[PDB]
Amino acid sequence: SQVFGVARIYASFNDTFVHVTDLSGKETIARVTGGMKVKADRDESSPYAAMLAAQDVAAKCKEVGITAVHVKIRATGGTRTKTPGPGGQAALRALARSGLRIGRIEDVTPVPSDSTRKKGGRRGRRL
Amino acid sequence: TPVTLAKVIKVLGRTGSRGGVTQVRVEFLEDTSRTIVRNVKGPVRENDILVLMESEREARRLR
Amino acid sequence: MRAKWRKKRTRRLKRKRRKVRARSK
Amino acid sequence: VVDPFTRKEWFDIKAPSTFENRNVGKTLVNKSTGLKSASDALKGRVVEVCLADLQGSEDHSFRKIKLRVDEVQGKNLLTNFHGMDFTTDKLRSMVRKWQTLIEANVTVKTSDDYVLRIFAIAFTRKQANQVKRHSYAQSSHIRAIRKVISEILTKEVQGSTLAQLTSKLIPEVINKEIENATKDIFPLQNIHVRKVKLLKQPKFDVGALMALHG
Amino acid sequence: PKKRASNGRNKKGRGHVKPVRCVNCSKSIPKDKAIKRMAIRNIVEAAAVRDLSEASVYPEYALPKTYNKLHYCVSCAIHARIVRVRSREDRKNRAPP
RNA sequence: AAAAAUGAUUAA
RNA sequence: UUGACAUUGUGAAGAGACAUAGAGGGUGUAGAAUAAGUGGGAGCUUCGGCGCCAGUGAAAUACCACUACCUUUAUAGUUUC
RNA sequence: GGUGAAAUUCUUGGAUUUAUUGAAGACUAACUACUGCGAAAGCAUUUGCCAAGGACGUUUUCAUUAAUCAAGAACGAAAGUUAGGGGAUCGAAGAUGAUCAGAUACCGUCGUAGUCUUAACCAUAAACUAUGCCGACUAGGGAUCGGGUGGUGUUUUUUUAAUGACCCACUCGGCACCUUACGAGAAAUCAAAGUCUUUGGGUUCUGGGGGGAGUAUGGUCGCAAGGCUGAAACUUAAAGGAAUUG
Ligand SMILES: [K+]
Ligand SMILES: [Mg+2]
Ligand SMILES: [Mg+2]
Ligand SMILES: [Mg+2]
Ligand SMILES: [Mg+2]
Ligand SMILES: [Mg+2]
Ligand SMILES: [Mg+2]
Ligand SMILES: [Mg+2]
Ligand SMILES: [Mg+2]
Ligand SMILES: [Mg+2]
Repeated sequence: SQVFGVARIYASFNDTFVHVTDLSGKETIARVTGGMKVKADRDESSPYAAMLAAQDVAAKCKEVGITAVHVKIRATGGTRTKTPGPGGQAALRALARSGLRIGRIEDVTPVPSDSTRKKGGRRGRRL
Repeated sequence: TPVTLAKVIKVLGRTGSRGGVTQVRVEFLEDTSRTIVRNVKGPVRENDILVLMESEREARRLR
Repeated sequence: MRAKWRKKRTRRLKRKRRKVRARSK
Repeated sequence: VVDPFTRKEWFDIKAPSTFENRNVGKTLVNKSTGLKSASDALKGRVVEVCLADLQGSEDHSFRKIKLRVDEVQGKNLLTNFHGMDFTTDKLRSMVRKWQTLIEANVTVKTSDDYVLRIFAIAFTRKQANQVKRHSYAQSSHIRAIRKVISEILTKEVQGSTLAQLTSKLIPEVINKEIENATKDIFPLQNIHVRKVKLLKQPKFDVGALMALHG
Repeated sequence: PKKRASNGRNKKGRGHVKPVRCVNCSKSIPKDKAIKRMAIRNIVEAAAVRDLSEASVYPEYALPKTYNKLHYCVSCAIHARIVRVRSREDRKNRAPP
């Protein structure tokens, strides 16, 4: 009895994308990113910015029809770190807190069978 | 104004660069099944009541 | 000096000695 | 002020009959106008739905299903099987160390021109009262197993076309027969088709879809 | 002198293994030498377990996990205190805990 | 993972 | 090379300009309502309701402002991409 | 986007993020291990074809045909050279934003050559186990890979047959471990680095204080880069190894 959409939480470092779509994913409903809630420019990946974005999607999730959501948590993937960013748990928790119903949580990070030499050179990023 | 009144039930530890912040666990007065970990500046006992301007953030600087 | 950079500097010197002897012969 | 969510028609998503409850979800596109509007923009849509949602049982929590919208009529989107694959967590949990991974792969077509790639995975098993620690296979068992698995997969395809292929794929009986065939070579733990991908499809054939829907 | 009998790696019998990249710095390191760890987590934090369990439509949910294999260069493993440099006799201990 | 260069000669 | 006219006939579907009129505030801080401007200035109405003053701001609020773009809208038509 | 933080960059001419496709080149995750093969360098998607190889089994065959090897050969990572193809990614040079006293460095964003392949060169690496090869003997254990032997053993078939897979006992060969050295060593350590002043199983190569110097010259090879071979004058009281205390 509840309308289902997709969450598609792309929590990288340097930013978090909270981007709700319909079941097919062709159209989008309230793509809000952590960097348009803060102005710190270094807190875009913060859990606070993710929580504000995840409340903004819930605000647009009502009065548009969607009531329950399928969670697709995503890291940067590919040849980058492919571990979720700091804001992923906060975005999902705020979605759960904001009355949106939750089902089918899955990790959809792009994982390669080895391909495409990683950035950084042979000796690494030297700090 | 949505100010949240929370009762501390546990002091997790003394955090901060200089050790000036306390890690505490607080449950809510209106519903005692809404526990959350927060950062407190001043000195705290158990069974003390705090006021939360925003009631949704988890305190970092754990373990 | 690092040994491989002593080696590299010597190789440039031997290049330049070869060219100056090429002017003669 | 535009408010794009004031012009969308709230269509429904209907799965092929080869399942339990046909309800999938809810979908919406845009208003209908001139200049080749969204009557046909609703066609090329793939809806990812979990087979536990399509079969009303928790033991199908993995094995998500791709459905493809084929023909639209009324407030309904008729869909047909477009693919199948495993969830990443199930895959990762199956893949563990001190065991051999066996992967097979076949490009076969059904009775009709539904050419498609069937995958298959297996993992070796420690038999009972085994003091040994790893239980690896001898790489000739691996080739024998991949040969017989390919034979079974091409046996199950090219007869029992896509409707009955799906009706056999859901009860997890293909890999059961694989277990019966391969139990005389090397014992295995997790035998799964793990993926079906559809490569090329023939002319639209409205009648086959309308047979599978309604 | 020689610090470790198995020099710093696990390679006796082949000569060349292959390189992989460190997760932190993307430094090239032989796979047999790289410090490998298996990060298996519940996909939702212990703080959000009760929250999402109450916000879940499906009773008795599975609560999926995330799996990741991490490769570290020696410098990044020490810096992120994964290996934690040991003493002369403690260096020989190969037990995990 | 912010920055941090130098220190004349001899004298168990 | 570019435009126009002629050669030069027959047709349709999305745009878009002219003229009348009704609409319209779109925001960050904050008066007392969600402030798109500049000039004038303390009154008619069953409401003392509002402006004056005193707080409020980058800038006053009643009123005269069919005035100034800007953004929309329904026409008998007339024109173009 | 990216960073400690930023800014170069792109973006209402719709960037980032979605979904459906397509193309291109490279790569072959997880499985992947104190595991395997190869003379070494190296070798990880499936199947087919071609030749090759170790170990094992053997009451098969030859009968010393062998070991190590100046001269002489073959192969030989990466980078690099020439020509064609390819040219996704990453990226010596370079551009450019930071940081800095300066930064023509580290960090960021791009990016030519390269990175891949064919046909040819080159022949060098901390090409390392920094431990030449062949043979015999000397210590106590657990594993593991390949082959073979045996069973008052189990497992899926006929609920009682091979075989496959596990178990136990062995055995040959192999990658290696753990304990202790009885022995050795300057020690670190080493089952060989032992069987060495109680000094001799066979054989090849190399070194003679530190620098000058792997330089000069000659020869030779290379298209070049350079490789191989390789001094002296002069200079100097240490340089160096392992371990101890601070
Ligand atoms: K020393
Ligand atoms: Mg040292
Ligand atoms: Mg090597
Ligand atoms: Mg001094
Ligand atoms: Mg876009
Ligand atoms: Mg193997
Ligand atoms: Mg040499
Ligand atoms: Mg040497
Ligand atoms: Mg030496
Ligand atoms: Mg000398």
